[PDB]
Amino acid sequence: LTFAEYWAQLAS
Amino acid sequence: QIPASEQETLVRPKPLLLKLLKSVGAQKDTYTMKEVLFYLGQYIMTKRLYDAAQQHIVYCSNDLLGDLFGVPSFSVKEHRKIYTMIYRNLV
Ligand SMILES: *CCn1nnc2c1-c1cc(N(C)C)ccc1-c1nnn(CC*)c1-c1cc([N+](C)(C)C)ccc1-2
Repeated sequence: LTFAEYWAQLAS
Repeated sequence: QIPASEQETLVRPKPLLLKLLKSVGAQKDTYTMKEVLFYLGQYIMTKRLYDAAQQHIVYCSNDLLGDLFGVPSFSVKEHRKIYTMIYRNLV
């Protein structure tokens, strides 16, 4: 994954 | 995951953390944990503190983020770890 993709998981 | 109730808990960041949050556009003095994470992520994106090959790996030894979190590095996969490092920078 990209950094953004990993970080986005914190949003859920 | 991390419980939704914890995600929308209201917190007040210490001055250094707050400075970091506002530097990427945050305007408030108190935030939910989710909001804090949102702006924190922006900070990391802009400074590209992640590893190019494995982008869940964050290197922050030479950054103010490292001073705050008190670690040379951490994994984005480790959500609870991240929450804890935040909880240690709250008023
Ligand atoms: C890979 C980065 N990314 N992926 N999905 C979203 C984001 C995102 C992008 C940016 N910039 C490019 C500056 C900033 C912040 C985010 C972001 N960080 N966390 N989240 C959700 C936990 C996002 C995000 C939010 C949303 N909305 C607001 C629609 C819920 C969409 C996409 C991303």
